[PDB]
Amino acid sequence: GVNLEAFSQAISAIQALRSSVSRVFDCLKDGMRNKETLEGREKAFIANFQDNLHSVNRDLNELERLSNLVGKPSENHPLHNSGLLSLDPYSQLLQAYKWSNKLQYHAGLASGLLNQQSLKRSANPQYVDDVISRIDRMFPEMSIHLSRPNGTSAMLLVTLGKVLKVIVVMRSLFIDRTIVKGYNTEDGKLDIWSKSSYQVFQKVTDHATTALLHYQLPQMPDVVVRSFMTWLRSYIKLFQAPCQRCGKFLQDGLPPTWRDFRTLEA
Amino acid sequence: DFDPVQRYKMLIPQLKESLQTLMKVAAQNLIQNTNIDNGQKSSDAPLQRFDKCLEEFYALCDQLELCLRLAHECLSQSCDSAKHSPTLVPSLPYPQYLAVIKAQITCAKDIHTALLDCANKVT
Amino acid sequence: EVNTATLCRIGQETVQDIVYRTMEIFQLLRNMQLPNGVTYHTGTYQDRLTKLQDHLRQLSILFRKLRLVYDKCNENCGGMDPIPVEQLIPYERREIVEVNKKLKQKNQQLKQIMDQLRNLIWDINAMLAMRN
Amino acid sequence: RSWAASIPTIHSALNILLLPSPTPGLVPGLAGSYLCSPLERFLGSVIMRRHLQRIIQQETLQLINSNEPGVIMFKTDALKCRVALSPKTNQTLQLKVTPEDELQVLEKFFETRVAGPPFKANTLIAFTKLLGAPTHILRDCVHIMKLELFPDQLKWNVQFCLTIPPSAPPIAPPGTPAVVLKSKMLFFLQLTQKTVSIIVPIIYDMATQQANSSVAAPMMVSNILKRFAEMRQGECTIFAAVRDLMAN
Repeated sequence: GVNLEAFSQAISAIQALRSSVSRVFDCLKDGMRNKETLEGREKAFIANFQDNLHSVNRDLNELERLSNLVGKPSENHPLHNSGLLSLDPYSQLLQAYKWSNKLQYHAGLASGLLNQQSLKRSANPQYVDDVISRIDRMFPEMSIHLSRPNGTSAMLLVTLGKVLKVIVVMRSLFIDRTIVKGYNTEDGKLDIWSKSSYQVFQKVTDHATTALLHYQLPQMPDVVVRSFMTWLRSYIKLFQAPCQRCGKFLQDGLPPTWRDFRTLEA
Repeated sequence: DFDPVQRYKMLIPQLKESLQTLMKVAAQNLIQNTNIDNGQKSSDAPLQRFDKCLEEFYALCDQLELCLRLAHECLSQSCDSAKHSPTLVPSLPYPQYLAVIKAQITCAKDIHTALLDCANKVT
Repeated sequence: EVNTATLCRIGQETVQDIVYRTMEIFQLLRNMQLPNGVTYHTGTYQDRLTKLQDHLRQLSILFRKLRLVYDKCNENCGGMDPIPVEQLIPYERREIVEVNKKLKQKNQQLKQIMDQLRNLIWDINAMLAMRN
Repeated sequence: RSWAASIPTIHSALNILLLPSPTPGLVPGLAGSYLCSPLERFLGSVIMRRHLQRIIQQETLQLINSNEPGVIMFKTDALKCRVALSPKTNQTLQLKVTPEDELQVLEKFFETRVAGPPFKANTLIAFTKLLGAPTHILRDCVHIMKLELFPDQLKWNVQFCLTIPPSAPPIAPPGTPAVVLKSKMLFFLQLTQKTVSIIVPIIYDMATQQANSSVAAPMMVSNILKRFAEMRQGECTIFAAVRDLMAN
């Protein structure tokens, strides 16, 4: 429901229109303080009209208009007002909603800025792994599956849009030893280790290994595998290469910083 | 029964035209005042009050602001209800929903009291 | 039984743990959704409630120990109180050194033992490479 | 004058008129649940006044004008349904011709608790329904004495006058039953709630209520109606004993 942001923007716009009206009528209530060469400050008056032209910005709200026109009479809210009149203590529900949203955003910002850790070091479960894999499989166009043909370690494969499927061996976490193979795969009777490529997919595997060694966290493997899955899914397009042309080399793929760009650019 | 979007759509052109009219009458009052003060009397005609113009402008502005704020509040209420409760109303048993809301309120109050005792122990 | 340098190191580790526990309590508060959301009615709810209760009790004990070690460091100012070597930073022990040498020798022996063990482990991994 | 003009306040007295407190002036202590604000109380009172005057002049009989607007002229003789000096006191003891004695004060306090903190305008339609002296002289008196007069689950007071109230489970919700001066008198006396809650269907077949819990409550109601010698009026005290004990 991003229309709330649009309505807040419209409120800010109309408040700015009122403020600009007040400001221009106040400026008209004063003359040239000290010009001594030309009363060019009257041009600021015209500039004030530009702020009044910002009223047309409120007309932009007509594009954001038609945000809500439905039934759903306030979404299951009325309990005491439209219900038991004696049930007056209702608003506690809305208070709790606001409290929870505030706590959520507060803790989110706190965790986001707490990246500057201060802990030096630490000095003085296959079912869980399969469950984490299945939970990560919950994203669209990211059909993954595992079989564990050899060993107690995890053998996971991912196929997003093309025949560029990737295999990643895990040890219940921090899945290292990545191998991407475009257009064949599981030869013999299980996953293979051919690692054949077109001198570019091998580079992609190198990038994946670099990320795995880079996105390795000291604990909490959930966030680790989540960042891993997002980093891999970011390859769904492979069609744009900023900071250079589209043919800087054999192929231009390296989104390590949440944005794809031309390869060989570190 | 008018809608917030409908009232906004019918108020915006009234607001614009009232702004135009008040600015025109303000310019007329200004040129009349200057002609009577700076130069000789030429605008031998009574002007307007000029106060009702911007007064009603600000009135319609306040009306628009508060109705848009009410609409925003309604959307926020719907969003928070959908987030804190599943969409089920006559489907869900109403007394069960009331009990679930009461338990949610009690749980939030307990979390708040725990954090408050934590802060007090920090003191 | 002075253990003063170890006490200062323990205080540093304790404030580091306080910071890490602050990070942890924030990371566990951010994922505290509505009670009757889907299924976490009271089980995981009360579970994390008790978890944060233990968190705050441990943090209070840690603050107690921090106050105690700070008071101990303050009262430790006995003899050579000024000690201006802070701004003047530069620009028997035999028995302890011998015990350290013997410990390092035993550590080198155990290191060779671990080297043999990991060689055998790599060999076993090689065998498994031959597996079907 | 008939209009305010820039009245000043000096100090935290503004916070006194603010800071919604559950103390409605004298605070009789008989009721009071929500923290009402003095400004909110004033505004709710005056808007209830305007609405009730509009409805009085709309359908029913009205009264002449005076300093404080009073259109509370009852059937025979009574007028106390408004708190004129709401910040000072709700002082209105007009008259009475039949207990509907102390029963007039009971009905007045009931209307006050119905208005109270204006969570809605249901109090308007509720007081509007208060137009039939029969079946509401002693029966309504007992209903008021049980509502908020500290009587002896355990007969929990339950009443409602909402527009399609979703609180009670919908079984056969009619259009708007307020009062019917006919054979099949429609009179939604109040709601029904004990410890859970249920609807309370009632249709006085005066030549009363002639209409899970809904599997046993209406059966017991009809059985008590057949044996109508339980201790004119439809069900004044028998309904209370049913809602206290038979509601199990």
